[PDB]
Amino acid sequence: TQDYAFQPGLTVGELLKSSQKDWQAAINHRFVKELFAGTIENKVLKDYLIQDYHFFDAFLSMLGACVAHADKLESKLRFAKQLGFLEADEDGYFQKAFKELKVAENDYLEVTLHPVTKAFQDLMYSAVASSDYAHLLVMLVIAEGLYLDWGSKDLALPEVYIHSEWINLHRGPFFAEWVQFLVDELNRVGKRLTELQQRWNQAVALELAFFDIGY
Amino acid sequence: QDYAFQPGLTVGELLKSSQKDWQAAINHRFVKELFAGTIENKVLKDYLIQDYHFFDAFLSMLGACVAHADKLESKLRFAKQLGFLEADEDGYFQKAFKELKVAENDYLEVTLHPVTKAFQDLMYSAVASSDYAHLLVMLVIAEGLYLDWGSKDLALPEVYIHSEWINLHRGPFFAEWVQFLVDELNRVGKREDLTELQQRWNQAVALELAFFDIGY
Ligand SMILES: [Mg+2]
Repeated sequence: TQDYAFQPGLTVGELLKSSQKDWQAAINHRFVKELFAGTIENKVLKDYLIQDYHFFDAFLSMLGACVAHADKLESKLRFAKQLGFLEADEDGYFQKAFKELKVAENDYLEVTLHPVTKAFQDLMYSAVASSDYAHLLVMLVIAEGLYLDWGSKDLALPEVYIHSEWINLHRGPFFAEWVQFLVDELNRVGKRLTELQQRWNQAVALELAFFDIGY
Repeated sequence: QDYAFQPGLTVGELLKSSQKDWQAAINHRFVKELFAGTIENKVLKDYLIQDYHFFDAFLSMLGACVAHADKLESKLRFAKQLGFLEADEDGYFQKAFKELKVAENDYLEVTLHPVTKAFQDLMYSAVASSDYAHLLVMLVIAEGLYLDWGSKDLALPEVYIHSEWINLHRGPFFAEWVQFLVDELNRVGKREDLTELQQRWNQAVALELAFFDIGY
């Protein structure tokens, strides 16, 4: 009975039941509230974005592994489209945000990885190493679906670019239809759930933990 | 031998042993007839149907490079090319199949030519290796050999289905992409398994040559 910004369907609907407390805590996190308000401190957003750019590095790799291992050309093409979008608009945002926050290249590329970032990369790269489209989709449905869920909150957008654009990259019809594609794909291939569910639960917990990094 | 790209050290070495096949491929009847606008619809159709299955595995290799490259800047460049391919190259295939009256089932659900199958096996073994250098061998050949014929000093043909296949493998954007792939193979290749990279390299050039015979 929990409503989400996407339509979970069968397998994703099942997977979601065990992660509800963490999922709701993540989308209602102080980070999200302060980002929408425009009140989030620069030092908090900066620390989050530096770590998130390392998440982004592994996230790109998971998308690439889906192009590599998906079973349908139509699906490979959709991942390819998303990769093009991410290189233009999302990497463009990171570059602009780092410039605004006065972070030199070496200080966003050559970083101490927070333990949560390290845990996430390990889990993301084990999905890559599995060469298993369903394991990759678990990670991606969570990363993108949970971000759509907070991104689509009914709160007025903040004024400053570094705030509004991070919301906008995770909101609106294009991103919503992308998330529904990922969900549809996990439902298609998932109807296989113990190891998928254990991965799912851990990844939702890490999404929640990630929002505390900057605080 | 001159090439449309700058081979550098490792790629320059790898090219030595595939020269006969490389030169035969870039001067193949297919290329000649495509530039001249004389290629028969049947020939181009049969090539494109098989090449769309090459394209399927080709996308997968680019994806595997996003997965396994050692630098974020490189991952991003592969991501940018994947976006280009989904828009402009898949767009061309769809338009070409419409023009050539090939229904979706008749380009998706078809008999793979023995050369197409051999190429897919070699491409998927590069994916399975998770080894950026092996993937780059395949891509430097696929893209660099196509730049080499695409950049011939000839005016483009009149008809869209001819000109656009050349266009997709010609010009500064594609040339810079090829040079990026060559630069990356030189960077990561400079390897205790040069023999194995060479074996893969020679076989892929041979299959590029054989692929042009499919439509004939
Ligand atoms: Mg607001």
